[PDB]
Amino acid sequence: EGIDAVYPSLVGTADSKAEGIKNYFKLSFTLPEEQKSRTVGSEAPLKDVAQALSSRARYELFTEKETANPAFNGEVIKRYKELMEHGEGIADILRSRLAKFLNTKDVGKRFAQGTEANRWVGGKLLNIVEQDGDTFKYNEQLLQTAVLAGLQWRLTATSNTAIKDAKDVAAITGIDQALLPEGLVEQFDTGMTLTEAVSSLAQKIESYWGLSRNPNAPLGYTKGIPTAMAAEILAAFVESTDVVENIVDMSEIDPDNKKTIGLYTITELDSFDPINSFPTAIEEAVLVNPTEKMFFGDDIPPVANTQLRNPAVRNTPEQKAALKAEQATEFYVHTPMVQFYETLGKDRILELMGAGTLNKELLNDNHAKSLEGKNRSVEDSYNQLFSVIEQVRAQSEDISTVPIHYAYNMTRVGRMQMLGKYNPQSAKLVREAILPTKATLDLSNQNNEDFSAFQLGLAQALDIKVHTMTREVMSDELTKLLEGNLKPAIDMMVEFNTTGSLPENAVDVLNTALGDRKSFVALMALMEYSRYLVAEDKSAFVTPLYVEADGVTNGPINAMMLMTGGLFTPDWIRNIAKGGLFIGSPNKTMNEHRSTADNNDLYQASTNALMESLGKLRSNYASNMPIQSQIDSLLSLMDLFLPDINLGENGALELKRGIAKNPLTITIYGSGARGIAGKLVSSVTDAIYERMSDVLKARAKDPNISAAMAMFGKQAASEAHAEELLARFLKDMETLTSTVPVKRKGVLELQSTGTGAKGKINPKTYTIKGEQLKALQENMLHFFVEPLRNGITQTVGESLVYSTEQLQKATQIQSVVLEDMFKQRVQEKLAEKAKDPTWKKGDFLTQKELNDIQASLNNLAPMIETGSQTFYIAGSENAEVANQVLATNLDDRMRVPMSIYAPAQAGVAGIPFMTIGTGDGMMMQTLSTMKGAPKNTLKIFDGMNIGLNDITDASRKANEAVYTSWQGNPIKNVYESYAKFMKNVDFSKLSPEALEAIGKSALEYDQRENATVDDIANAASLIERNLRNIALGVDIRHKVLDKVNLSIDQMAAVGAPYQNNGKIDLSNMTPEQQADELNKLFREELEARKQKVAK
DNA sequence: TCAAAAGTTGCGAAGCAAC
Repeated sequence: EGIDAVYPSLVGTADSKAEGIKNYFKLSFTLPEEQKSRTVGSEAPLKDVAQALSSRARYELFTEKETANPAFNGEVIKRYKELMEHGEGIADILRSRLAKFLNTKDVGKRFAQGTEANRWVGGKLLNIVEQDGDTFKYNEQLLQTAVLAGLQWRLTATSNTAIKDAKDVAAITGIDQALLPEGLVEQFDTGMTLTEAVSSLAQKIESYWGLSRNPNAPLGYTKGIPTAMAAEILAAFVESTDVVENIVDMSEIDPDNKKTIGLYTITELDSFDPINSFPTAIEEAVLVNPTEKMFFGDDIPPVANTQLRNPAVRNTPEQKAALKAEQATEFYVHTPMVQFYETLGKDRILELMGAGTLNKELLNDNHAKSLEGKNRSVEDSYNQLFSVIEQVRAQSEDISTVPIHYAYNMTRVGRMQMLGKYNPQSAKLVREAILPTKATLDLSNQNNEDFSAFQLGLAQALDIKVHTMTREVMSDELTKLLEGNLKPAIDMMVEFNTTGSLPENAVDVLNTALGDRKSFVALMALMEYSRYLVAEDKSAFVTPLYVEADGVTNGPINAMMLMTGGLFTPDWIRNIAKGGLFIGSPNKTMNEHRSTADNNDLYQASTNALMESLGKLRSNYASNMPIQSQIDSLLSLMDLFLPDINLGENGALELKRGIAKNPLTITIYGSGARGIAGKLVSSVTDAIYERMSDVLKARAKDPNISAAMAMFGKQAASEAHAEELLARFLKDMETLTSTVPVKRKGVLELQSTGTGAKGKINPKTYTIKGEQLKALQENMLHFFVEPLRNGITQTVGESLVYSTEQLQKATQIQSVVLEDMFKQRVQEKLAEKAKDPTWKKGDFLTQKELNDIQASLNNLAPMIETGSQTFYIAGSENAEVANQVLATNLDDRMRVPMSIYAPAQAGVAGIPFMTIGTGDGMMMQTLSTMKGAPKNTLKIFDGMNIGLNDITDASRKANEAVYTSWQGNPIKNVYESYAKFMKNVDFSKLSPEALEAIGKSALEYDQRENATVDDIANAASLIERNLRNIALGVDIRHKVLDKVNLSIDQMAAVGAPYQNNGKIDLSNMTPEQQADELNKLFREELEARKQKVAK
């Protein structure tokens, strides 16, 4: 009588083994102990809620609160009266759609005679209907509560959607990642797919119903009934033009595939709509514990219990203390920046910091697609920021004294991420209007220690490398700028402060003054400096300007220290000092290192190594004229359209550090050679398309110009020079796209593809795609990426790349077994339910049964524990296991497959998990919970913003967190889990397909052709012993380094290093002598451990 | 390379065939 008394008129009995029609709504949901929604028990939820939104007094009575939100004023109330009236029209559409369903093919007649039409995939919505004479009808309470959830979804769905990159789009369309056409990635980010639109809508409907799931009920009904309602509601929104549905077929570009995907977009509201100032009135009136809201003053967000997108993993007690600390920080609004934005306007913001207005006639088709993509990001963040200001402004008269709190969560890689899409952590436009930092400096004298802190904030914002020069040098360079190029822009800003108006040529003045330093933080620097000039009391200046303590190549430096074994080498000592680890130099900062000792970083060192490898490759084929010409053509082509590569008149090749930035970062994350080659070619093609646009522009100005001058005029001294460069571009393009190199027996041969690029170029429709793109990627892969990888390996060392190889092999093998066992166990269960008279194929399993299968995998160690973090590499949500439809709508459309939480193959994802989680992920967690942790800071990944009053103390603490995180042992954590897996595994019970996959990671090509199960088992145990040796070597290295004096300056902005107070002096020694001293301590530690085992 | 997942529709009432 718990749920059978609330809904007594629903069709069918509530017995799982009855004879007639059974009601699976009452067999799957139970009333909660304490109420969660205020719509349970009402008769007309659409009228009860609409009554509560008609006044301020009624809203407080319904919600049982002393005072409502101050933003709930008269204008918002009127806008909410039209929304409810619009919601009554959506309900009428749903009621009429059902009656049509029951009238076709006599579905209603058959269902009344005993046919179980409520168990079909397309008829699961018959479990919430009631009899009415000779026909059926909806249940008013359940239907109207679903419409209320639909109206709230229509207002906030867009701002909560996720971000899909090129990798995600490839998985949807099925095309290869490296050959994704132009504009396809950004097209899929405008709208939402069917799976993500229905799933997000279904979650809202279930929450508003306020019931609990039954653990012993099938997953096809506890998840299908809410989903069948979501598809019907979305169909009604399309009919009402509130949602636009678009169908895109992939056969127009790739004839091979036949996929046809549909995209949905929500019609947006006006930027001046009063409803944007308080868009969550419905949610807070229905849910006892709302989720979508904004927190002011003493409202502190709650702490989450499970990892983001990972319900099986719980946040450790140490990780929960970090979330609590970061959610207590108060954010404030900077009024002068907000007034500058609205006076400038949205159109002028796009012109300045975006692409401005676009003339599609005078642009290339591929160029114009990219330009439109960059305009959307700036416009979306502008609209989001100013909708927040409207809500903040109603709280009090002074907008700058209203505290703001934000909610965080733990990502699956161990990072702390803000919730939302456009927040201070993610959007750079919003970063300069909402700050947690503040200061009160004394700037009456220019020689004060407070003025030097003020200059450091301005210099860094204006793109000056403040961590490579001393304080006196930085001050000199800033003064040259403030009285040179930047003077006209500062003068305009001074007049704006006193008057409040801007000139008509504001964009021209800022573009001319800033130039290549243009950014959002560069505008704040001009605003703060011009505010200081006009101030009358300079001894108490209050500013929110900040200084960021960025990490110098945080990625590669972390990996080189956490995953290197064996003895010390003089090259490791030299290269590790470029990241900020100094041995034998007390109180040494990075400003002193770069100024006197070495002015190169890891990016510059790798480029120097690449040049050495390139010369070796060139001389290797000194007698191969066809090969030599192919290498020359590739380098000539990249010279024209890339600023980092230049060709001398004598053939000398000079490279800059720009080309080694992206490849070095992604090589650490385990990216293959094919990924780097695809990215490098993409940069070259983008520059080519931009050049074709200039041809169109020059032709319009003068239609009698020559082709060579219209394209290379800006880079040619005379007409003859332009003609020469045009010939090079034509010849190089046809050479690379005709013949490609193929590697076999270890040497390279030239093979003709027969698809050379010939014809006349059209500037409007010029495009490189298909077999022409693949030829370009083959030349770059075998002539530029292979030498590049050799150079990177030399700088980071061969010992580091050996640790990453074993790490990837162990995780891939373990994940393969976990996935195969999971599938093998759900098939045995489904074969037992086949003998159940009351079970129908399609209900799948229950939640209790799914937990039992997962709980049987605990002896294979699916999770890696470091003592303060937990990682689950193999977890995913795939629809392959279920392999059936969950629910459709009444029109036999919008079919949604069933997805469950099941393990999947890892691949190369093992390397990023350990490098990021135990690296900057662990360091930031330490920083928040350590003793005397800094306050009022914004902690971006591998960075931190600090107020001007405590730059010195907070920087020292930041270096101490880095030192603490450098004592971790990621290889030891993997070894402990892999040792337990090899103790309880049984290789003889694996499927033949799984055995082949294991052999691809544990055996060589010539040995895995006809391997047995004993060969695979034996080869897998050798990896276990390889991981044991690496972990022992890393452990000894950290103990030896703790005995000597060190200085840590990884965050190099300010110049405050941390000391490890060792008691062994390694000063006045060369790097060769220091390596000998450390190797002596390595052997003393090793011998002591071995004697302990013997004794 | 890490931070989620991925086609649509007739016929008949599940799952293959057509595009």
